[PDB]
Amino acid sequence: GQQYSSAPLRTVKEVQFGLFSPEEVRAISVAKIRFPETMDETQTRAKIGGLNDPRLGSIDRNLKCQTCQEGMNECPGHFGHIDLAKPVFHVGFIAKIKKVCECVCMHCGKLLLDEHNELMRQALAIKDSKKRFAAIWTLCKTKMVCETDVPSEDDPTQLVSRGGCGNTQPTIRKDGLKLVGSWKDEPELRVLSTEEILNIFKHISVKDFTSLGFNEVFSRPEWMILTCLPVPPPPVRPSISFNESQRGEDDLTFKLADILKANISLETLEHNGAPHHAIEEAESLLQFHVATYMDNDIAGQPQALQKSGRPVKSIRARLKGKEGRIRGNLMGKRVDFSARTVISGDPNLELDQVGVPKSIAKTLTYPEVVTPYNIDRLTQLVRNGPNEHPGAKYVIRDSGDRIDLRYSKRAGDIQLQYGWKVERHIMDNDPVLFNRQPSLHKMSMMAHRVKVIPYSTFRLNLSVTSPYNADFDGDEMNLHVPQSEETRAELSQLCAVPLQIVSPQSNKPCMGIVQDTLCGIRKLTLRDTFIELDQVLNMLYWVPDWDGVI
Amino acid sequence: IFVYQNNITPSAMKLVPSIPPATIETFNEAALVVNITHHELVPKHIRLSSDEKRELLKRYRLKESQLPRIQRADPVALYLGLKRGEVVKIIRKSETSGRYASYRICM
Amino acid sequence: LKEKAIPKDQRATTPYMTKYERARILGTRALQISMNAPVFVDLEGETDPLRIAMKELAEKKIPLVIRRYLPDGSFEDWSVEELIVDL
Amino acid sequence: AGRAALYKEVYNVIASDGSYVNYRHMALLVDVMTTQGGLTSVTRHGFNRSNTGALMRCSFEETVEILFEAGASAELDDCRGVSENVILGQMAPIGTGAFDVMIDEESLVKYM
Amino acid sequence: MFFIKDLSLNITLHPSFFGPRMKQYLKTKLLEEVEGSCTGKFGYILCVLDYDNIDIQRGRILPTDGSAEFNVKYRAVVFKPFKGEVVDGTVVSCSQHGFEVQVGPMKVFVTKHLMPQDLTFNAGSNPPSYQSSEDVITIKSRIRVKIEGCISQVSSIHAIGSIKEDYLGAI
Amino acid sequence: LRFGEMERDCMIAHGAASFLKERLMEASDAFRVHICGICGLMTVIAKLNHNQFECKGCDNKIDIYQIHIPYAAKLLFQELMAMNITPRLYTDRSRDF
Amino acid sequence: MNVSTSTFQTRRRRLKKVEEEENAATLQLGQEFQLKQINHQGEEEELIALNLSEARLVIKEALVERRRAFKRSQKKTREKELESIDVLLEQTTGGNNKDLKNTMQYLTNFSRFRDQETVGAVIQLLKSTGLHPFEVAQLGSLACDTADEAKTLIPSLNNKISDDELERILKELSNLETLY
Amino acid sequence: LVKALEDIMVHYDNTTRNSLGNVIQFIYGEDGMDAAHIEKQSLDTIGGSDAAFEKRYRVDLLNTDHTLDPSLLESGSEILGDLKLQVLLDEEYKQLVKDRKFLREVFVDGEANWPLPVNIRRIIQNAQQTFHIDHTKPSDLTIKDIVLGVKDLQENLLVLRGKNEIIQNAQRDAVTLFCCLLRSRLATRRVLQEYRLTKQAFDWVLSNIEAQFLRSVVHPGEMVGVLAAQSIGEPATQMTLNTFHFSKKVTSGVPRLKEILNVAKNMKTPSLTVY
Ligand SMILES: [Mg+2]
Ligand SMILES: [Zn+2]
Ligand SMILES: [Zn+2]
Ligand SMILES: [Zn+2]
Repeated sequence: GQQYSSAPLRTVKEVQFGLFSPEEVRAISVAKIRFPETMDETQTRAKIGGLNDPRLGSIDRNLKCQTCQEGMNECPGHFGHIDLAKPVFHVGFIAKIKKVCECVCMHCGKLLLDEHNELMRQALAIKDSKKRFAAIWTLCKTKMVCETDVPSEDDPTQLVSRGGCGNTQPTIRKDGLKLVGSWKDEPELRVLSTEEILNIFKHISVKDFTSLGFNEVFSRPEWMILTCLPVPPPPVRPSISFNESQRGEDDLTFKLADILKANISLETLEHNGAPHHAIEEAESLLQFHVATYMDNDIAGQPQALQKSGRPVKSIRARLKGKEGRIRGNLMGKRVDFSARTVISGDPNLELDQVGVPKSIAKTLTYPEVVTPYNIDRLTQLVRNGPNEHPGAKYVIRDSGDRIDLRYSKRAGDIQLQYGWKVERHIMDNDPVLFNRQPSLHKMSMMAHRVKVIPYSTFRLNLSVTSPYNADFDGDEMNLHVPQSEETRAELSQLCAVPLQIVSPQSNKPCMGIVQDTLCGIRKLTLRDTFIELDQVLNMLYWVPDWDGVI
Repeated sequence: IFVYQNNITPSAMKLVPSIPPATIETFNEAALVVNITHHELVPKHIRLSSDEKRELLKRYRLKESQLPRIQRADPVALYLGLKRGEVVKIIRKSETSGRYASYRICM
Repeated sequence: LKEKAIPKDQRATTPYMTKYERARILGTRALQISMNAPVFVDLEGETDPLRIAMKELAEKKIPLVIRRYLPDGSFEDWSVEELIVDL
Repeated sequence: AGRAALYKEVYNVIASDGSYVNYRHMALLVDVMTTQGGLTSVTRHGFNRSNTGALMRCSFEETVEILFEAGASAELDDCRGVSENVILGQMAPIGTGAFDVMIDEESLVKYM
Repeated sequence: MFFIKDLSLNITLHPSFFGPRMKQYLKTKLLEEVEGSCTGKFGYILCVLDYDNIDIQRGRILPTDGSAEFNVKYRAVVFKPFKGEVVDGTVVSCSQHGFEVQVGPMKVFVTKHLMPQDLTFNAGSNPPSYQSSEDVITIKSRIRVKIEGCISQVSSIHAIGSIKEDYLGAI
Repeated sequence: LRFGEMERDCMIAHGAASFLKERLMEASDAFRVHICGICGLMTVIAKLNHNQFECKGCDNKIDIYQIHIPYAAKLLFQELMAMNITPRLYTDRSRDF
Repeated sequence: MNVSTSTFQTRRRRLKKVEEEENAATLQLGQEFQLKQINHQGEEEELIALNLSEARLVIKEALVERRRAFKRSQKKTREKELESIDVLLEQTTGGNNKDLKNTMQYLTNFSRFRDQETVGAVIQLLKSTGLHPFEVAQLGSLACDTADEAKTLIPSLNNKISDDELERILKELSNLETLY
Repeated sequence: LVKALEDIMVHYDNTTRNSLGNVIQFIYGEDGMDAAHIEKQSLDTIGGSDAAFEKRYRVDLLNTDHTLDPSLLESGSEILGDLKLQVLLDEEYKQLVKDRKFLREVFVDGEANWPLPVNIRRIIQNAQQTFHIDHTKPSDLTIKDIVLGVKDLQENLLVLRGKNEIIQNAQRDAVTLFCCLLRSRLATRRVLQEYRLTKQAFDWVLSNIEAQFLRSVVHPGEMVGVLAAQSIGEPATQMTLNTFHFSKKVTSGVPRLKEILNVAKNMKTPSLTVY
């Protein structure tokens, strides 16, 4: 955001999901993440050539980024990479990896069941990329022979070679984050090495894996296994750096240093005097930290808890709903130009009005563009200042730079220019979204005409009590101020209280006369009830439209 | 159409797709006692010709996938002897319009 | 493709303007008016860009066109000038 | 007939509480649970297991698992679901977003 | 070489220009941006043909801002040099390292070493020259060059050429 | 204040698409990123002022676009990449309905 | 990079690595300069290449018509050719366009055939050859005397034409040559 | 409910589709009308004795005591015996009979009060007020004016526009019930004897029914999915329940709604109703 860029501005028309190839991870990388350390080497408290590191983005408000030289706000951050000492399963694909293993010969890489098998032919025909893989799996899982030859479609007596070796297939089971096979006096039991799984996957034909759920360009099964790990830049794992002599690294920064630590342990162990049953130990550890980094809340396994004993935020857990990125940061957001206070009803507001306390009106602003129509009014609001009620808070120049009327030494001699925006106070009759949560209705959010009033409560007409499901038992409501001439039009023309009167929920109106007015209307409209002139004249005057005819 | 009492052995069942283009239907006598199509809730399903279906998709700018489906094993689908892809025009009475027509493609 | 554009003759969407098309025309025009675009109607002392836009719509002097997309991706273009505004 | 009975049963829940809901609403829910020939539940493994947008479906109940499968099967989100445009911060093809607005230079020059 | 290409630029106009001199403004902003431009993809966009019939099409109004985006379809004369392309040009500069040759909008540079042995530099000549037993190459001489390779730069395409092969050199 | 999922629903119900966008973007976390036109990631090293844009390991300095998305979405995407998932954003359609 | 220019060729380039090939006179021009082009009317149209003589007359004509449109909206021979084009440029061009002034001076100084009549007859002559647009352009742009002079400078040719056939063309081209 | 219906919207082709463009409803709520523009109205031809229906709707210009009295319209005296005209009223009535039997097929219980789109009672009311209809002097309407005027109005009640037999038959269906009500309320005897409409008044009732009807159709862009979801959901939140504190005691309200949406196989109160 914020600075000008010559790059063409378009909209995302498609999202192509896929898997990272290790090759991509390296190409796309700005730093080879080498050390678990974050800085303070040579003495200097400033990011190290290993973790975090300038190559990735800024820790400080430096202006430096090394990569783009743009600075914190503008810089999105750039990915680094860690070359892993041994391949590791991506925790989220362990079951799929097992199912791919169950479908293919764990030796020659051929898909265990050919287009020679009739049931397989039907399964292959399935157009659904996933339902096909389901049908393929159910058929191949119970195939424990990689056939050399098979009965021909013409005659089943004279068998035809379909290709592939003649190896027995293992009965695969999941034991933690490992896969163990059982071939066939007594069965042979051994763990399947991540390398071995990967090698077999690399040997699966394009035609074979595109017959499984996979994609030649975007998700080759071999990419479910990780060799080159991308390192998310600092904006994903912000170092909340308080004071000078202190920092505050993110959970992810620790888990990554753990991955790094475990990796060096493994790489130095295998390179040097490898006891080979201490190598498998460090490899299990690297598999644990790479698994537990993406998902920490793994089925029937211990949690990878912090120093504190605090479980550690998995990237998974970050996105997992109600408060995830998706449910809490994207489908929902806390928003600017919003207000909230206790509501209390008013018989002297119109149905479509909303009483806004002066303090609230004085905080919330509308960005009005200086034009020949308002130039005169707008200069008065700017003159009035951010403290008087009909006033303004900021003046935005052509330059895009904001003038703070509270402090500007030129706040009194501002001479507006067409094009500038005056961020003025919300004034009477501005359309605003008014809302009582839970928002179960179209009507739980309606557009109202502002009425700036004294006292600290939002005032509403009593007949609009029903659609909101509001009481004055101490209920609070939200106000949202639109900022575009366009979004106001949306509120006024589509969701304003009068429009919302006859609801499509029940093909009947969702507002009517209530409480005092309902009780009193029966009372007034009785045969027995009569009114003397004195009061008739007041009761007439009170009707604002009244034609002036007694 | 073979109307069987209790069962048709799987050894006999092998013979059903054995003689194409001709299609064979297996119906249990017990299911046929009541004509389900006669039920209060069962509307009228009308089998559409190749041309009739082509026109449907043309006129609503539809891909077969977009059409609401009917399972090949659906009681009414079986009754009309619906094959895969065959589209059925369902005419039900409506409390909103008087009569409403939906279409269901076979599976 | 440009088999996408449905021709003026043989067009079948409502010859009327939708509540949404009105809300977006008024908004769009008020936004344009608000950011100093030339106004095609004589403002008879008018100053609110929405009130000016409404006057523009009322005199059918809005030079916008609605591109109505069909589910297949095809479209019928309808001018603000030609659409009936019952609402 | 399943659809008919399903409507009846949904309606009878609403009608019993006295309250009235216009036919079309209950009809639409019932129609949705039925278009794909058979009874599609309004649950995690019902509607959320459709061929709809990977981003759209992750927005309800099986989020990360959904997105993992998106990568593994190289899914392509069309971006026509409200949800995707909400995630992308784009004007959704909803109501006011169902069409496009264009300036006609011809009519512009005709008005001036 | 020197092509005629069918190209299209997307211009975004601010609401203030939604007046009648719009197609007028657009067609000009097209020439502002595109004319005299230089890409690697198309080379030098030299002159926009058929100003009178430039296709503005309908302009889509961008949603949160009032501006309208037009895809202005046009057709122009372009210059794209290539390796193996034989060019006729005129000397522009000349030093101890070689001489530059102005070929249309771009310069082709001949190396001391991409010239025949017999042709050798002379510092003491006004302006400096390259002297062979028969011909002399200086600041204004016409040369036929064979483009050995091209380098794409911001708003230019520079190239290296040879006058070593037969039928290449002074003209 | 919160413009939560439920408030999103109501705006959709109203068909107020522009208001919803404003609420989610301009009134909250709207952000500008540079996308690669080839590989569709936020890889672009945009030194905007020198006017340089590059997707090294694509060698792309031509097919580059700018997009406005919620920062939370920019984040979500980097988070998915951190977990080896490629959420490739493309500015043009490839299928057609 | 910037809001650059699009083409009428549709790029299908999804993820696939930059497999872009060599540019030579093995007539391996760009993808952007393929023989089978597509004009703005969606029709397949053959590549357009210009001999300096054509190229000058095109830019001249274009700028001349532009002056006409500019004077309409306003309402409501060798060195003396160079002199005059510099004046047309002062009017129809942005002046910031140094490239076109440089181009016009080059074409005005290197054009083999001056008047349209001859540039048409040259076009009609090389038309028949059925050679690549680029080769037909070079045969107009580069003056050759030997079939070998031509076949050397335009290697692309080689076996495409007879030595004597090309020499008949090169002769006709010298005859059509304007005496500046 | 919301997350299951989000992407359902009405398209510019009057169809109801999701983000896949799969058809859900061929036209919103089988009638193609915006729920807000609907009101409970009585379909008169459905109920009562056939004798009472006959008295209400039958006109027989060939029967001295079953014609329209000249007190009803000017033409009255000269309309008696008009064979060609009796062919119009005969067809008019044959259709009113058709409607009655059809309605009885749709609403089996003989329920007449159904929410439909144009408040015809109010139009006639307003017309009478507007024109100060004198329920004394004879109308200036002709049999053809009424008979063919109503016939012509029907053709202009457009929900679907499309120059093809599929889209056109779709249109005929969508207006099948409304027309039933229309034919019911604007029958020759009703128009002349009940409402005492003049040609002016009648022509106005027609132009208004047309206008009001067109106004009543759903707007493409209508986010009809979320609408439906919320319209079922919000009433659920207002449920006391379960099924009193005691016919059959079937599980109801929130627990039965949960049971339904889950498509629960093992349900609390399974039961048949054998007739
Ligand atoms: Mg309370
Ligand atoms: Zn950076
Ligand atoms: Zn094998
Ligand atoms: Zn890239």
